[PDB]
Amino acid sequence: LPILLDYWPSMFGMRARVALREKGVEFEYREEDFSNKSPLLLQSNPIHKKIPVLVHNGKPVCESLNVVQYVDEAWPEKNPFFPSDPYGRAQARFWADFVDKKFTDAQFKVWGKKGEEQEAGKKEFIEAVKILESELGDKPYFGGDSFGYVDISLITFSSWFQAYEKFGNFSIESESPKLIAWAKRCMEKESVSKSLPDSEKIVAYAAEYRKNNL
Amino acid sequence: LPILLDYWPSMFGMRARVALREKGVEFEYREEDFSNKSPLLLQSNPIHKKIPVLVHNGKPVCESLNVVQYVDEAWPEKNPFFPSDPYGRAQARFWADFVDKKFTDAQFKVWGKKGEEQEAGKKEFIEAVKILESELGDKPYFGGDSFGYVDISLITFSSWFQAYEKFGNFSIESESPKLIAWAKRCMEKESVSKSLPDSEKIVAYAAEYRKNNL
Amino acid sequence: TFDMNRVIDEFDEMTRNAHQVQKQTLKEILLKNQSAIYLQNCGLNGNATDPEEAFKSMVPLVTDVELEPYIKRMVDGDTSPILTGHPVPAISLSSGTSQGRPKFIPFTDELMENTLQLFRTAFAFRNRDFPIDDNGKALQFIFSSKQYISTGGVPVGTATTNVYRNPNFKAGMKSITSPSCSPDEVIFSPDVHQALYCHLLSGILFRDQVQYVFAVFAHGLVHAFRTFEQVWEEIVTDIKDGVLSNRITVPSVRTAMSKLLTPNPELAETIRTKCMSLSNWYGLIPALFPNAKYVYGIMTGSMEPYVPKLRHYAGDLPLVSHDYGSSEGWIAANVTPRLSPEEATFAVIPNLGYFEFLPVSETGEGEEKPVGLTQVKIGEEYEVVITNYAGLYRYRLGDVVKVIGFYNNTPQLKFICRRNLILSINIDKNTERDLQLSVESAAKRLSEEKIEVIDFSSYIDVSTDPGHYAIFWEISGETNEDVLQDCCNCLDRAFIDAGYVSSRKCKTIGALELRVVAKGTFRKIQEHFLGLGSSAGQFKMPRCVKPSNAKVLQILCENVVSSYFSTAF
Ligand SMILES: Nc1ncnc2c1ncn2[C@@H]1O[C@H](COP(=O)(O)OP(=O)(O)OP(=O)(O)O)[C@@H](O)[C@H]1O
Ligand SMILES: N[C@@H](CCC(=O)N[C@@H](CS)C(=O)NCC(=O)O)C(=O)O
Ligand SMILES: N[C@@H](CCC(=O)N[C@@H](CS)C(=O)NCC(=O)O)C(=O)O
Ligand SMILES: CC/C=C\C[C@H]1C(=O)CC[C@@H]1CC(=O)O
Ligand SMILES: CC[C@H](C)[C@H](N)C(=O)O
Repeated sequence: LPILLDYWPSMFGMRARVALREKGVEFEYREEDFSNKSPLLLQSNPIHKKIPVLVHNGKPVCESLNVVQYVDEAWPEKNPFFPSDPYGRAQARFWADFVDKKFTDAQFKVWGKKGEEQEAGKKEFIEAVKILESELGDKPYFGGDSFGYVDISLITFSSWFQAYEKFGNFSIESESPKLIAWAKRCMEKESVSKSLPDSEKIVAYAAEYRKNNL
Repeated sequence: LPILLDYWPSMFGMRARVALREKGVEFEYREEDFSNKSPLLLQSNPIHKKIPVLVHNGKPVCESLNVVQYVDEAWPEKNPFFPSDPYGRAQARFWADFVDKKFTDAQFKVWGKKGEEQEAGKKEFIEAVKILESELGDKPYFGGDSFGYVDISLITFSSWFQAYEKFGNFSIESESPKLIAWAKRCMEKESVSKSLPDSEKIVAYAAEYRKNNL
Repeated sequence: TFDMNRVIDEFDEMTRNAHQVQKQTLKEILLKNQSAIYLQNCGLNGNATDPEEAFKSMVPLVTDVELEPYIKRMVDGDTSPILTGHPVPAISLSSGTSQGRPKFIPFTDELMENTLQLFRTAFAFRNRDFPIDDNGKALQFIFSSKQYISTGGVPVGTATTNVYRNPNFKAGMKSITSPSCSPDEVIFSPDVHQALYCHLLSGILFRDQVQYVFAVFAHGLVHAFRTFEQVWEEIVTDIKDGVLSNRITVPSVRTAMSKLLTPNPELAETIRTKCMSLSNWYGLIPALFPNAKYVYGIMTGSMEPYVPKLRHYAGDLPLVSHDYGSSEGWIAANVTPRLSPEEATFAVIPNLGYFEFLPVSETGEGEEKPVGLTQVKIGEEYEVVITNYAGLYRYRLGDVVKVIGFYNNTPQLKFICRRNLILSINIDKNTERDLQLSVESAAKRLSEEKIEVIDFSSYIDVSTDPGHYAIFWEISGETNEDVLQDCCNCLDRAFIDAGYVSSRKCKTIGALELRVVAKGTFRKIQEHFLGLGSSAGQFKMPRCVKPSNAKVLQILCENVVSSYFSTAF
């Protein structure tokens, strides 16, 4: 059974968790201690030493999105994540990059920072969620006619939504109800109803992060 | 007729041109004045305003790595950059992500900055060309048994090697020779041999950048 | 002591004497050497009264494969004498190949005598036609800046370099040329690409007294004026401020040029004006030194296609044809230099050797025996077979010449030739296609610099441990070592076979040495070959040199403008 080296509060590890659960793969979950990383984490990824890492057939796959694409290409029989068209997978890649970079930079600034960077990040976050709001035109999901690739990529920030709400002092739902509510449809799915830890714990965790570093 | 929005020194623009020329497309280049981003460009990426941009079917395709796999999916009959297995795909993508991160900033650091900044970037790229040389191992290329996906991805950095060598006042060859060595090999493909500008000029562009910001 | 009337008269007399002197030339070549081991297996002792006939009946025709082992016996630690005789001061190489492979040939001072004399005679007859000033000078695009020592401590040399670095070059040459614009050390500079730049700069230096524009070839000339089109602005800058360009990296020649410079602004104004008034640089040569009477070089055969680009350069200036012979033996001279390059013919000088010719008349080829030199028929076409002091005795060089006419009793010859061509199967390869591909592969690292690679060669060094390969590149100019060192790695990385792989990976054959040489090394090679006596089928240059190839090989070492051993591996 495929082995995930992961981190419970991580949204990215969640992306991999989502992908295997949506498919129908049976797998073993592993919690890494970055303070005392397990031998398989060091042996699989000797340079960056980061999660997630899925070992399937004795061959390691690192980074979250690279795993998600690895999950889709390895199992292409039931629920395909991408469209059949070159240009449609194109836009999903374009957008997974957007969620993964600037969206993830603005939110990291929402939960991991103070003062001007926080306010700046808040302005960014609402724009980015507004932009995401905008790409949807207004679309139930992202990646195909069902659950999809950039859905997977972003639905994991939904367990931190509560944390951004709290630390950023903003309603992502009053300003973009559709996106939070895009998350709450997807929350009916077991790949999101089992994979994402309680937002309460993430909220507690990220706050706790604020305590350890200054 | 595919229309490329490109920049004479964009390593990334070169990723696009190399990828397309590697494949077998007859296309047109339009050189960009980023002080005056084009009407069709401001319509392709109204926010990023960033190139390379390949326009097919009147549909803008953006981001360099994104564009090259667009190269792959757009004419899937002749020259594939990936091998048949999904794992091999994940490895090449994985290694595509690698060139994009510490590699690019480190070089950005070697030719764009100086002093305390420079040496950090300096040991960073020798380290990169070292893990690089380690994974190159023996293969004539990277992303499969022939010219690959990521071949396209890191080859275009081999014209800036001259800038890195002089401003860093280094020689990246005696520490990891097989990489630059692999590079002038890769220059024999008609994709990079006609898409890539002169290095003395590229050195001079880095010199213009440097003289402006001291 | 060079004089016009007496030298031509003795020449005239020598030429009608053609038979005495040819026949006597055979006597002294074998009197000098009745001791050849090769001749022992032919059964010679000399003298006799059927001596000539004895040589033609007893002494069988020979090839590059059969002369390769002996003259190779000369060169490599066996300082031993063989086919001609004495351990020659230097050794030779020949275009086309000894089966894709190297061919050595002996050098003695005699070949210097032939040189000094044939240039004595060629210059005299031409100064009869194109009189020069006794105090003037000349733009000689001539080079010989390289000297290598073969594995036994024995020198092997190019026809260029051995004239020029010979102890009798300068003193023998003083009277019959107008003095050289180039100090000898730039001519002999470890960088003749930069030196050719300094050679332009030198010819350009005393322009008004300069009496001719020279190269052995039109292509040498064309290479210079195509390059002169490229760099004239840069050149005006160099001579201008009193400071030579940062392009020039060797200290001896930089010592030479700084011994020559001071800040002078007026002429930059001038040169810019003239260089930009011209039509695609037509008539450029008289534009430079207006008062040179002639452009001189070999114009016939394989260099005919370089006559017009040069004509384009030469304007309306008369193009005079150079004479004919080499280290492998001088053959013919132009005593009527005023004739056009398409009516151009060269006449034999007899005491240089004993030459015999193969008639091709029957079909192709045709089973006929060789006839006397003047027993050769007018209008018909024979191949040249060479006997002299150079290690050739009744030897087939492999190329066809036409007898157009006679100067008195000595016959005028014509060349419509190119390649001495058949080939055979190599071992200095590493498929020719792999070697060409090798250069092609790393060279584009240079193409990044808006340069192109002009020519290449290669070598097997088994004095060393482990022995290593050497690749040589002729190109468009100066650049840094780091790309070159990168490039060496690719030559190595371009030899595609599994084999080169097994060894050097294990390391039993040493890391290939890329020794970057300078502009026109292979032009030195082309220039010596076509001018070489037999018939212009003389141009397929050999690509990699076994311990049996010497012409490119003296030119090999000393202008290591850079020479690097792979820092890979
Ligand atoms: N055609 C020719 N061109 C230039 N030099 C010639 C020629 N013929 C004879 N020589 C003369 O021979 C000289 C020496 O060249 P030399 O005979 O030494 O070289 P080599 O060692 O015999 O072998 P190679 O064939 O490489 O030149 C020169 O001094 C040179 O002038
Ligand atoms: N591209 C990677 C990098 C992600 C990343 O930085 N992840 C965090 C997990 S939340 C990590 O592993 N940090 C390791 C550390 O703390 O050094 C991915 O998305 O998996
Ligand atoms: N990952 C991107 C990086 C591209 C990038 O950074 N591009 C710069 C050129 S250095 C750009 O277009 N900047 C826009 C600008 O400076 O105006 C790619 O490969 O295209
Ligand atoms: C007698 C001439 C000595 C050297 C002559 C050389 C030149 O300077 C022009 C070529 C010629 C070489 C050749 O004719 O074989
Ligand atoms: C005088 C020597 C010249 C350059 C002759 N053509 C040679 O190449 O040897």
